[PDB]
Amino acid sequence: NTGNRKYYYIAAEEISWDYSKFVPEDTVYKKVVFRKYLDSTFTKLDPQGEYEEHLGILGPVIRAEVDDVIQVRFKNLASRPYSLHAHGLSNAIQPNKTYTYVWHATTRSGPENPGSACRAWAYYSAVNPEKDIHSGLIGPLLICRKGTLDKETNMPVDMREFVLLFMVFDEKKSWYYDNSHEFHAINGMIYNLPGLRMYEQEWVRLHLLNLGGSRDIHVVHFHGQTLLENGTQQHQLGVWPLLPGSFKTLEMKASKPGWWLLDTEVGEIQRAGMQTPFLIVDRECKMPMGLSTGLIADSQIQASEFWGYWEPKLARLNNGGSYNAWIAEKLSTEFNPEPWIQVDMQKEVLLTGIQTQGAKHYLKPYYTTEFCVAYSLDRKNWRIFKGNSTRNVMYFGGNSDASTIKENQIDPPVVARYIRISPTGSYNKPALRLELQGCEVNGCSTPLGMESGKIENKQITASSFKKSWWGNYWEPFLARLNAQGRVNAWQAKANNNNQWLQIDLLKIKKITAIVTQGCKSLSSEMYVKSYTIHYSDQGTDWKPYREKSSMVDKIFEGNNNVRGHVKNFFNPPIISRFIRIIPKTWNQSIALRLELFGCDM
Amino acid sequence: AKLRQFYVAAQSIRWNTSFKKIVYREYEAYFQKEKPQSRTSGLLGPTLYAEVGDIMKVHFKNKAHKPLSIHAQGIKYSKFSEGASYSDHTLPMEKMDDAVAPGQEYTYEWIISEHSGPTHDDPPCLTHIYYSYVNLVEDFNSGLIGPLLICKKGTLTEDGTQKMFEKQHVLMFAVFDESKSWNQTSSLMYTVNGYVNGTMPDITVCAHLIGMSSGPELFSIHFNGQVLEQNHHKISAITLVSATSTTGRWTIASLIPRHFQAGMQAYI
Ligand SMILES: *[C@@H]1O[C@H](CO)[C@@H](O)[C@H](O)[C@H]1NC(C)=O
Ligand SMILES: *[C@@H]1O[C@H](CO)[C@@H](O)[C@H](O)[C@H]1NC(C)=O
Ligand SMILES: *[C@@H]1O[C@H](CO)[C@@H](O)[C@H](O)[C@H]1NC(C)=O
Ligand SMILES: *[C@H]1O[C@H](CO)[C@@H](O)[C@H](O)[C@H]1NC(C)=O
Ligand SMILES: *[C@H]1O[C@H](CO)[C@@H](O)[C@H](O)[C@H]1NC(C)=O
Ligand SMILES: [Ca+2]
Ligand SMILES: [Cu+2]
Repeated sequence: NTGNRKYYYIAAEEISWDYSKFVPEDTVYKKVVFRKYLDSTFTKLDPQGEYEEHLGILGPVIRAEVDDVIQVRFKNLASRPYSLHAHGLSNAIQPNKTYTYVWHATTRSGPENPGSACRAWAYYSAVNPEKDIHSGLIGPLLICRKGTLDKETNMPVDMREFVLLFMVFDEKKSWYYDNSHEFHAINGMIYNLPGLRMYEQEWVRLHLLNLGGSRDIHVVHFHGQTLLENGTQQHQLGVWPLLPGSFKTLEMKASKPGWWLLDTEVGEIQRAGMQTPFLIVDRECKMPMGLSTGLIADSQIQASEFWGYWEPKLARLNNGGSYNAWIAEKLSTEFNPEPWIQVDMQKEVLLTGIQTQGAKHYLKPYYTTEFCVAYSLDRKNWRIFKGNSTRNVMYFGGNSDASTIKENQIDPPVVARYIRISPTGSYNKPALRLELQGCEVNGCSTPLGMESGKIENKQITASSFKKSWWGNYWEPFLARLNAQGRVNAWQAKANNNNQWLQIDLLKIKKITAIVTQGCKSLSSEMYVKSYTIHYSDQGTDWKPYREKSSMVDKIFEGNNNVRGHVKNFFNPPIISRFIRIIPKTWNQSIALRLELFGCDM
Repeated sequence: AKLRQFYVAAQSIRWNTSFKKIVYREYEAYFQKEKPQSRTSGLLGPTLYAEVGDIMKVHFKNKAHKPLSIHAQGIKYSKFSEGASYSDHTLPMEKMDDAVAPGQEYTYEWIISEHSGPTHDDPPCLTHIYYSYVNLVEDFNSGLIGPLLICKKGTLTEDGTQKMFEKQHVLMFAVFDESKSWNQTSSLMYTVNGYVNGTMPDITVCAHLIGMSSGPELFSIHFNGQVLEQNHHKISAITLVSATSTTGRWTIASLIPRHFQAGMQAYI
């Protein structure tokens, strides 16, 4: 009894298109594409989110369940006649003129009883198919089985869909008007198509569609990955023969972080450009970026304004005090993002989450009840984040009270060096104590076990340790970053120079960094101010970590306070099973709490 | 969960007139000598195989006059075991697996895992292929290429051979074009393991296809014996494309206006 109407207002528009943009020499041609508008007036258009950034030349993804009814209001703002044909239903519209189509997504269009919740088809202008598709009028059309789409039509389950069109656009068949003007592309892009990001060991659904001539034939290859054919039959393919006029869907479970390539692997074509890198993020990428632990310096925080004494340098999760948060006198920020706090990672990183908190003068609560998040790589071009969002942008829900932490996810991971937060709703005044979450873009940068426990106690062993007869024992396996309670760290029985703390990674791992933290117990701030690393593969014999060129051991600067964190990266990673920290300098007493970073090999 | 070993290497070798070409060769122990295979398998390289769980280790020793690599297209490798070069932002320790210089020898380590192998509704052993990525149009054409086979639990032999099936071949309907290779030698050549219209040691019957071609291409291998059973149902013929492999006296031709009318035929 479903028959839900799915409204779409799509127009055909002339634009300039630059293949290669994210990579040739002048590859921009006039083109005509399917653009998504917000309503019948075709005045304001529906901004393209992060979820469909990879779409490139394709139009908005029309989508629908079975028995559903698709009604699209086609405007057509181009100079000549065009049309919107939906290949898979089962007349040339003149410029500046509208016309509503009405398609009934029958069972014949849906997927198969066994696998893949959704099936791929395609829509495009049909006045002159070939000359039109080659001009840029083509888009993905998905048909799912009842219950696959959510209130605001997106896949929740398998989730994470991708729509790649492997095809050659021959500008010699369009607004040519007047050499080989051919582009062996993916979604109309050559060599680099941005927007492809997924999580390690996560199931994504691929919709591969090739609407090109007979000489196309493209063997889509996902490096280091294995495609899966889900249906009344399951087959593990390693590459898939995508033939002309065909549409195919096949899931894939990404494996291992890093930058991998996507190509047609029909050599001659692949080198012409039918390829793009695609990013696989670490499975547990959501670690504190440093606002709440000290890793991010006051220098890196900056706002456009702040209500007297509630300075930006204060917006740190949990930081307590009379003045312990950033507050703006006004959140007048509407079609303006003026009230904002900016965090500069100083380098690009992966942002996958944001946590906010309010402040409390004394008894008067202060907090943000809603905000927006913008990012940039240069600091010049910003992008207001969107994803699920039913509005032009994502309007994250803020806090309810002034102390509880509000957790917010970023639909699809984004790359940024500058995160810009701006309150759009509040109780009294937009106060904010916040923390950003993520990891390194290149992966292999997550914790190894110190703080969780994956690394068990019977793995941490130090030269010496304390045990004062007042019931205070500081065993080595307590040097777990962020420890609390009784004895929360490692105490060096002696504060000399040749003391050591080592961890048994039980196997050879890839060590990319380390985080060190002091300890504030018995009212005495003691911590390791400097160290040196030694690594072993079998157990004995150590090789002092040295720089790209030297013979002296490496001196890593540690912390300068009791609670703060300090991160050190190993330019050339460490490949071993044993790691040793050799305190060289400190304050009052040698104590520790640490965590390592790296991945399996 | 055994471990597999291989010591295949790259080397130039004249080849049926003749041309100077490159091919992958098996080699053994620590690279003492190879045990060629005249019976068909013309330019076709070795034939790498393993089973789910088998942490295989492929040793490569280049001897050609151009840097090359081992690019398996069917395994979940890592950056230092992939075999390709592009901006993946990795460090040199991980870049020295992409290009192996003329005379150097490195070992690709592939941890063929469970969820990276055959399904249950598919053949007992999946067929894939490998080649050198260092240069796609050259390497292949210059004769480089080679079948890879990932099998299921107790389906492969302890001596590297099909189990309860035995005697499976490896036809490689692959058209070459010497114009695009080592030498600027204008010579098209629709083959079947390198061999043209003929001169290919067939094999009578007592009763694993590939289809390279560097450019856009589709091969329609038509067998003359109902021995082609895909899963649980037979098909008259099989179809392949430029880089997609698939898992008595008669002929095996490809009834296509430019394959059967040009010598592509492997007599059963
Ligand atoms: C295969 O399809 C079924 C049916 O929709 C689905 O539940 C399952 O998650 C799919 N398997 C994978 C890993 O894609
Ligand atoms: C290819 O031709 C000869 C082989 O006959 C070879 O010696 C030479 O190096 C090559 N020359 C070309 C065409 O570059
Ligand atoms: C013989 O084979 C060559 C290439 O292998 C081909 O050019 C020629 O046409 C073939 N002869 C015929 C027509 O059988
Ligand atoms: C809208 O486009 C049509 C088609 O060219 C044109 O006739 C009309 O003038 C345009 N609108 C205006 C008045 O700018
Ligand atoms: C994104 O926002 C929340 C988190 O799951 C949820 O309401 C929504 O369904 C998510 N989007 C998708 C694709 O499910
Ligand atoms: Ca590599
Ligand atoms: Cu590839």
